[PDB]
Amino acid sequence: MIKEMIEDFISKGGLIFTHSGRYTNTNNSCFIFNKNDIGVDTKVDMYTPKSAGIKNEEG
DNA sequence: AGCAATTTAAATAGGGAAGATAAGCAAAGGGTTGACGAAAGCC
Repeated sequence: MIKEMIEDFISKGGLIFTHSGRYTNTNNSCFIFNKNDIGVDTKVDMYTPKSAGIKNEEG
């Protein structure tokens, strides 16, 4: 399910971003979602504390 | 005690043999490098 997942994300810290300083330093935790660069094939990153979240039937 | 000459021509061709093989092993490791969240003493 997808809504189940979006809400699983929201019960947690719940950040979706296209740019971050988390890659520069893992202790940083700055997450930035730019709106202008979202396109058809724009890959999009997300953050959860310790990457938590349930999986689907396909894992 | 330096003086030692000039031109001219330097071979055309025919051949550079194929047949064989070119190992099989067994190794090639992991040891550290984790940030948030949550109890839990402690100024």
